[PDB]
Parts: sequence; structure tokens; C-alpha cells
Amino acid sequence: VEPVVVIDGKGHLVGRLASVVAKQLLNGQKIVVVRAEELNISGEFFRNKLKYHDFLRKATAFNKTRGPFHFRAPSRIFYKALRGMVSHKTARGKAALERLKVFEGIPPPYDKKKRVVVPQALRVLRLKPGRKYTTLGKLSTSVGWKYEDVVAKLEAKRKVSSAEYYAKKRAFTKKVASANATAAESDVAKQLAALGY
Amino acid sequence: GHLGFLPRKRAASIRARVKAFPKDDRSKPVALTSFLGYKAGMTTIVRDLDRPGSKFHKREVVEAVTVVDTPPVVVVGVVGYVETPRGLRSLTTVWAEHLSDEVKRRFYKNWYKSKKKAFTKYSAKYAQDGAGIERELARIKKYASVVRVLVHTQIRKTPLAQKKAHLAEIQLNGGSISEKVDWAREHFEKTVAVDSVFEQNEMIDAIAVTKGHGQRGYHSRTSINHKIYRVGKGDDEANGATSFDRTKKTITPMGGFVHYGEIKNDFIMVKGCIPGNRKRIVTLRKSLYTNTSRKALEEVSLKWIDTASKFGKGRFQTPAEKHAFLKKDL
RNA sequence: UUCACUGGGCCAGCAUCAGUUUUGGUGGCAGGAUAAAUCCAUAGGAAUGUAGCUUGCCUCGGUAAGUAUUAUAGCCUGUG
RNA sequence: AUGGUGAAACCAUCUAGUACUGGUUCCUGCCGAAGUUUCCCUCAGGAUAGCAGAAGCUCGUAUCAGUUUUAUUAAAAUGAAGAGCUUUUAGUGGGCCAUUUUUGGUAAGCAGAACUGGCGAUGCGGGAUGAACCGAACGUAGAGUUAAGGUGCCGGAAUACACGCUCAUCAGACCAAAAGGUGUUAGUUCAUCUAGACAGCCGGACGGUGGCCAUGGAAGUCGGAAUCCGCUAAGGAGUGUGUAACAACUCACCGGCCGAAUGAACUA
RNA sequence: CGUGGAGGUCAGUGACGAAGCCUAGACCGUAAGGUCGGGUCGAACGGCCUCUAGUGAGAUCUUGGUGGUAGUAGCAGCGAAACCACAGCCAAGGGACGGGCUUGGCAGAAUCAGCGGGG
RNA sequence: GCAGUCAAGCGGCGACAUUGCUCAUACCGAAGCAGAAUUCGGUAAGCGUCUACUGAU
RNA sequence: GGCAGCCGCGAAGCUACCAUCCGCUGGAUUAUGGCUGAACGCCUCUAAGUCAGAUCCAUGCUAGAACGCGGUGAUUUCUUUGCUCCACACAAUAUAGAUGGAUACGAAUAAGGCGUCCUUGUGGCGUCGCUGAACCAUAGCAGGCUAGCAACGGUGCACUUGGCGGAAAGGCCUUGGGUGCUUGCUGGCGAAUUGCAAUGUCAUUUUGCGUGGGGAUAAAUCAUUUGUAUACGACUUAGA
Repeated sequence: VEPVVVIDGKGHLVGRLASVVAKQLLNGQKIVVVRAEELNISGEFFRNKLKYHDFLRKATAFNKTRGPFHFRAPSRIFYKALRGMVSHKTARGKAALERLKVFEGIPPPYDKKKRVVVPQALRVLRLKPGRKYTTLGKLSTSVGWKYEDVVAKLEAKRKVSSAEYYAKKRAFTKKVASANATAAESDVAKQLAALGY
Repeated sequence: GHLGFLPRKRAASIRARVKAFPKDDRSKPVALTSFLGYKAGMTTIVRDLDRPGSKFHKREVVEAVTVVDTPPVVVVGVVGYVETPRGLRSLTTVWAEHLSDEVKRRFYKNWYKSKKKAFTKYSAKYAQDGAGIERELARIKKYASVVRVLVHTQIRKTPLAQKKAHLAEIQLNGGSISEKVDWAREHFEKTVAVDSVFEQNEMIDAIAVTKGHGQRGYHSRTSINHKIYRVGKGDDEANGATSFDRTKKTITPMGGFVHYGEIKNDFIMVKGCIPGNRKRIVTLRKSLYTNTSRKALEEVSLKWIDTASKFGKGRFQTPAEKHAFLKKDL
């Protein structure tokens, strides 16, 4: 329905978000993920942090370079989870992965475009109340990520100047509502209500 | 072997680039953080050790001290950088419109065969009140967070056949970045001296490429914690004299240095042996942090510096003293 | 020998048919404790006590403790 | 072996001699096993019985059946013309796994006698791959429903519904475990309870008596046997703290203020 | 189904082109194979009923020929041999064989010298 | 190992109790650890008596 | 010393625990000690919260993606005008796949959005969610040729003022007038024979040949030579 879907990873589960996005990728739908650094994983910090180290151990017994290497960026962590859910090493899998983009925060021009969320992957709607959860930001920093401060610092600048845009939009909508409200009850407006509009 | 340096492959280039600079100081006055020079052989010094609690306290001590040729440095431009999620990125760079022939040679390999059509359209950009130049500088002030200066050594002032100026970036420090870029504005085409960036007893570290051995040598090294003893104005006289000797001498030994010419510009005396053989370029940095120790804080009351010929066994520190030594002449 | 119809070859469209098969709409019937309920009645009963009344009572007459089986709400049980 | 060759073994025939390693050449259809029972004792080898074919004869069926029940083998149900007699004739003697009767046994495992099933000659789907696991016994095709497996992606199918259950610092999806855990959840048997259940504070917490003995001293509380008695509201010659010994605090035992369910052991 | 030859038969085909060979041309039969078109070619060959047999990918198979090894070793110019099913990266599962199977990660097109690590 | 009493319980069997012979380093917690030195327990397991690699295009 | 030898000093070169210099400073923390406080009206370092405190990550150093990335200067003529920017003229190569619009706050989810008020605050009042089944847009030959009405708004295109956006800004907005449409409203004509449908061809990235109008108009390698290099390669110097 949307040529390019932008998904906000904040408050989502990596496994649920990755699985949902993975199927869409195989279906030809292009998807972009933003604010990956704010993505969350179930369980308290120790379990998530401990499991990441265990995976790092089995990289390669003899030579890490002649094998896999560990990406510290939160986006790569999500990409690794999504990569395992796609038939990599194949033309269909490789082509599907090319339709996916992941960035920390909301780099432009996506900042000026609407972003959606997946209702069936939100932590609020999936995790039991009162249970502990882990955030990729702390996990990524604990494993050597050196850009958490930069992302947080410039993300506030993203948060700023957006409320101003909404503030102008909110005032503009107020004028539209007043213009629409006064125009209501007219002959055309009254007839429209009959047809449900 | 030490896995910290392996694999022991080739160095990136003859010049070594400083990978890290002093962190930041947004309150101190704007000043440079590094310098460039050449390995001007080595010499020996004798001084009284004022270190308390030492086995040789107040006693004379001999130590080999290296001398680095550091001719004045002129700024050709400035570089602006902006923080990004993927690391620092170079936003924009500007030039002084009058890059010296030595700098212009740095951009050409067959300099003689080339037409020598160096910066020309950018040079014409200065044909007005600076609207184009200022606007590019303005965005750096508006957007850039850390500013690095583009400077080159006055190779023409060194006894080197190269004449190809070495060009590298130096990171600035200080608050109110608007002042930092403004500081670079004044220094366009101007020269800077080591005395404005270093001082006696200050702790610094030097980075260079080690001597080759025709798989050995030719690797970058960053031996840290080297102490500066004397920063002499080589252009002035009595650079090799001392307060308690007060005899006019020159640091240059009789017959010069091995594989190096005379010294006729600013120089720095550094404790230890900076990596790299003679004729090798060395970049100077100040400790990467505010090191605080008795060894670093101790001052040096320099007594006498050896300036005898190294092409054999020396006897005198100057030809005038050689008068107390002739058929071939008279 | 000239077209000007058909036969002749490729792919399909529509109408109604016969076999297999999938998924909806709707109607008429026999059984249940001749479904059980609900509902309409009828005689009783207490309580997570309705109305009414009485013991302190600030919160302006408010409640928390009584008495009270329907009363200015209702419920359950027994039978038609 | 025969007949010759050269002197600091070879040549030609009997001889293509005498047998376990290897190979054994075009297509399709049908049928199609065995893997062991009888003496010569077994290592040696056939002759016979069987599995599968071919003709004839008799008979289509009271001819029977890897089927269900009396009786002391009639007969009643189901299924079928596939029933019987010779005559002769390729290949076949490995067995593995599981089940059962089961004797033997010491760290152990299991060994071993026999019986019945799967494989052994075997494709298909699932079991992430996999002897012997689950279903399913195959001509080439189109249509629909299923077996076992699954329905977050790889992976075709519901991030379906309902009820509970768990925080695990590699959980969970893969027998050394009898017991431990102030982990969690639902129950079983008993004790008390508006005469006031639990807990929290306060008071009482006594007389013989400093009970008898060792002895500088054991006054309840370093030690040895009794552990008696009166009133009490309940109080142990005293459960601990505590002193050189006293003293002092406390519980167990009741009482006063509070206000309902609480406590003890077990099962899952 | 196909081949060597034989009896009969088609008063068969054939220098205006029979045999053999090639065909990213076509047709027939599930198959052994058969037929047609084009190129080459130069003197014999085929349809059918029967007869006949020295009649149809591997045996460290025989003969003859041709590749990598290799323009390498070796003595500018000349110029081999051994060997060669095929490739020859890791953790785990592959029941007893991991070098081909499975779960994940890998891999430079191309080229080349040393420590010798194995051989 | 052999032999024997008793029993929390399991339903006649039986756990443990039961009788005879046969680190040198560093950081924490306890130790009559006055100090020094020291043992014990835990933590770090630190610390000691054709192809792998590498030069080059 | 012409010939083949040794001796005293003696560089350079080979070249060493056989000599000199150097070898860092912040977090998450475990064990452990505690604060607060239930589980259970006491208690408790723990279940909800939290401080100190060694293993891990950071600081620093080494290497730097044959197919990681950013900034900067230059970028070939009369080579029969080579190179490149712009408008279209025709062709080609293909489309991991348009067939109306990726419609922009943030924060919480045991709470928040929109309007209003004054007591500008964790304040009062009104009201919304329970999905986007939304909002915008949508009529005209694949969207024509023309006449009026009412507004002077809406909007395509080229000029033009000003501002914002450096994370991958490469885009986002505003003053001014110019020129078309305006289906906001009412009228005058064409649709055909694509014969009962054939996606019935209406966009996207790249390139060449052509014109017409603009701009700049160079370097590397080989060679000589050199050593701070060098097994051989390779790499670093200097020149009209």
C-alpha cells in the first residue's frame, strides 16, 4: 500500500519486528527502519548481555578474519537477527535484503516523512506488565559501541525543530477546524452528513 | 613476538599521521596541539638532578638527548569536522590562495613535466570581498565542532634536497569555536613557531617511522612520554650556551650531523631517542592528556651540551677552541 | 485463370449442458424434562437486607450499627 | 619333465597345466523368492523338505481359510470358483534390530535357549541429516480430501481461541536426581479462634532455694544424680545473653492494648 | 531394436550422386533405434519372410593416438618424466566414512616470494 | 571391605548418623589473628617453582 | 706495492643484556560491605529501588574494507573542435517490478491527545480513542474545441524576495507580479468501424549518434637520476 514503509524501532521487539519485516522483504515491499538504537529486547540486561558474549566466543576457533566478525552498531544487531530469517546466499534472499535500510535515529530525508509502527511487535502490547526488558542502546554500548552519545546528542536536535513544525501545524489545523466548523450546517454540509460524509 | 604490533607489514607512508589528539579544553586560550620536524641526529647533555629522594639527587647525570629540526610552520588552510553516527566527517576545507611552490609540488609527481597549473580557479575566488570564501568558512563555524588546521613545513629552510613540503593536519583546542576558526583566519599565510606551542620541561610524545633494514623496519611508532629540555631559537646566536657556562656556542656539532646538514632554524631538545633515523619526519604531540608526576614536573637546570664532531673522536666544541691544537699553511 | 464463400491450421470469449469437486444463502420436518430457559402467575424464604423506622453523628443531615421480607429496588426456592 | 644353450642362469614344447581377485557388452513387459528343517558327525559336499515356475489329471467348488464359538472332531458366520494328486526344477544355507517365555549376575552391563514382528530385494512425505523411528507398498497424467508433521521467518499453513503454569547469571523447547532451596502455584491431615486465631509492644515471670555434691565460686545458665514443692494468672532447681561469683536482660508460661483467620507436617 | 554373411522377394535404390561422416534442422517409437533436410564425399547399397553367428564405459585389459603436468626440471635456443575419477575452508550433527550430505560462517576475478609447518 | 544395633520413612525393606580390625600473586569472610608471620573458605585461573602463516603484484 | 702475506691505530658497515629512552586512565561491574523496605504489622543488602567495591568495555598503539566512506585542486582542441553542462531529435540496454498521495512532533502505556480558562500548575472545565473502513485528492478525447455566471480564492509552469535544513544537508518553506486550468455554478459541439476483451503500448536507470547555446582548456606512467628504500618486485627523492 505504501511504496516505502518507514518503521520506528523504538519500543519494539527485535525478534518480532525482524520476523514481520523479513516476510515483507520476501514479498517485495521495501521497508526502512529508524531509531534502531532505542529498540528493546525481552529479559533483563544481564541475560541479553551475557548471551551476546557467548555468541562472540564461537566466531572462529582459529582465525576470526577467516570467519564472521561482530558488528557493534545497534542497526547491525537488528540486521543480524533479520539476516538469519532470510534465505541468504541466494538470489531471492540477497535481492530481498537490498530492499531493507536500517539507521540509528532518523537521518534525513526520513525525518520529514511519516513513520509507522507494527502493533503486533510493541513491547507494551507483548511484554507482561512489570517484567524487565533490555534496550539496545545500553547493550550496544556495553559491547563496544562508541556512538551512543553522538546519537543521543543530535537526536535532541531532531526532537527540537519538530515540535515547532507541529506547533505551526497545530495552529494551522486550528484555523482549518474553525473554518470547517463555521462552514458546517450549510446546505452542502447538511446534505453531506446524509451520505455519511 | 609482540602481537600488539603484528602483523609487521609496511608502514602507510614515510610520514606518520597522528591518530589521536588532546581531548579538549573549552576554557583555555586557543593554541596548536602538534608540530612537525626532522631527526637532527643526537647529542649528549650533563645536568644536575634536582629530583628529591633519588640516589643521584643534586648530582650530575649524563643522558643522550635527541635534537629535532623544527623550522617555522605556515598555515595553508583549515579543516572543519562534524560528528556523525558513522564517525567524524570532513565538512569543508579552504586555502590561503597563495600556496607556496613547495605545497604546489606536493600535488604533483612529475612536477617538472607538469604545466604547474596549481590552484587557479580557487585563487580567483579571492577576486572579491570573500563572499565565496567567507560563506564556506561561515558554515564551518555554524556546523563544525572540532577544527583542524592544514599546515606544512618550510622545507626550503631545511638542508634537504626534497623541497617538497610535508602537509598534514593539526587539531585545534579552545572554547567558542567561533574564536578558533577566527584564530585560523588571522594566520592564513602566516608562520608559527615552536615557542608558541611548546615550552621547556613540558612532556610530549613523538611519532615517526622506524629505520629500515632492507621483513623488518619501516613501521610507525608512537613512543610516549618524551621530555622537552630546551626549545632554542636556532636563528639567534648562543643557542648552545647555558646559564652557568655563558660561552657562545651553537648546538650544531663541528662538521654538522651524520647524513644531515647544519641547523639554522628553531629546534627542540628531547629526552631519549625519538623513533626514526636521520632525515625522517617526526610529528610532535603533547602527552595526549594532563600527565602529573614528579618526573614530568621536575625542571632541568641545563649545564652543558656536547657539540663535538661525531665522525670520529671529538676533542673540541668549536673551531675557536681548536686554536689550542702548521706547515701546510704557515 | 480472378475473386468470393466454406473446409483447412494458433489462441481465446460467451450461453446451456454431463462427471468429479470446493464454498455460501435460504426453507420444511422428527426427538430432548414433547429441549432446558425466559415470560405470565401463584405460596413461602433470607441477604452480598430494598422501602420504612431508631442509636452516636462531623460531611452541609451525613453516614456505620440495628429492626424491618418488598414496601418508594430486587433475588431464590416450591407448583401451574 | 624333455632337448640345448653360457661358464672370471637362460631358450622351445608337454601346457591355453593346476583356482580364488577382477570383468562379463541391446531394449521393454510379466512373474519373482530364499536366506533354513532330515542322516552322512561340523570344518568338506551334495541328496531330500520348503519359497517360485511348467504340463497333465480330477474337480468347481462341503474345495478350503495365518479368521470368530460349543465338543470330546459334527455344525454355525464371514471370504473365495484360485481347491486336490502326482510328474520336474533355476536361484536359495548372511543374518541385523525390536517383542515375548525366560534361566544365569557382578560395580557393570547384559550373556544365553527359543517364539513373533521391521529390515534383508525398497521407492514416497515427516523426523533440521541420519540402518532398525511415524504414516504410507510405486504404470504416465489432470482434478479434490487426507496419514504422520506442522502453521513467527528460512517453510507451503491461523503472531487462532479458551483455561492455568515459569524468571532460569548457557531456562524451556534435547540418568548419577535420594534429597537441598525464606522459589512459585493448587491441595491433604491436624492445632487454635469473637471464652479474642498470628504477629507487634508493655507487665507478671514467684516461696522453699544460695535445692544436694565436688570447691577460693556455679546463687537456674563451667560441672555430677534427682529435677521435688505451695500458691498462682503462668512460671523450667530454669532456654539463652551475661559476672571472678552476684546482679541485670530474655523465652516457655500467662496477663493488658490491638482485631480473624492463623500455625505445624506432608502431596502434587 | 541393431550388425557380419546366406536363400527368396521388391523386373528395389544408385554417377542427374549408393556407402561413410558432421549437423544450436525436423519427424516417428516409452525403449533398443528408424526416417527426412543440408554440407562433405566418391561406386556400391537398401525395404520385407526365413537361415546363420567370431553379432551390441570399466577387467592395475591389448594396440594406436592426444591433453594438464610444462615452455616447467634440465642442458639465448632446445625441451622431459612421475602423477592425474573429480575438487581438495572452517565449528557441530553426519549413528560405524568423512572429501561430496545437513545447520551456520566463508570465498577474488588474477598473480607470486620466503619461514620450511606439515608431505 | 565384612559383620551388628537403631530408625526418617517405603510397606516385610530402609538414607546419614552407628559398634567391632583394617599453594608463591592479588581482593574479600572466619580464626586468642595484641604485632609480624600463618592456616582455612571463595573470587581472577591471573602467575610460577593441498593447506596455516607471511612478503609482493 | 708491480706480485702474495702479516703487524699498530682506525672509521663505516655488519651488529648485542654486550649499551640508552619509553611502556595509560575513565566507566559497567561480580564476589563482598551497606542504605532504604516488603514478602511475614518483628526481622532481613532484595523481591521493587540504590552507593561503594577486581572481570568486561572504554583511553591509547599497531593494520586499515582487490568490490568501505567524506572534503579539496586539476581534469587533454586547433588530436580535422578533442572534453564537458544545458533544450530536444531518433535510437537503442534493461526495469527482484509506479499504474492517485512514504499524509513528518515528543513522551506515558497502573496514562495521554484537541479546545477553553486563570490559580500558568503534577491546576479546573468540555471532549477523542475501542484503529488508516481514516485524511487529502478524485468528473472533462489517457481527459478535447468554445460562451457566460460568482468569487479573486484553489492550483500546474517559468521568473523573483526572503528564510530554514550538514546525519546521508542535495531538500523544505514564503513577498511580488506573469501566464494556463479551475468540475464553485449554467450552457453550445466531437467521441463511433479498437466492430463482444486481449497491459492494447501513456513511467523508470544507462549509452551513442545529432544539432543549437555555454565553460574550462591537465596530469600519471616509462625514461634520466636517487636512497630515509631495497632479497626480486615494490616504494621514497630531483629536473623546460
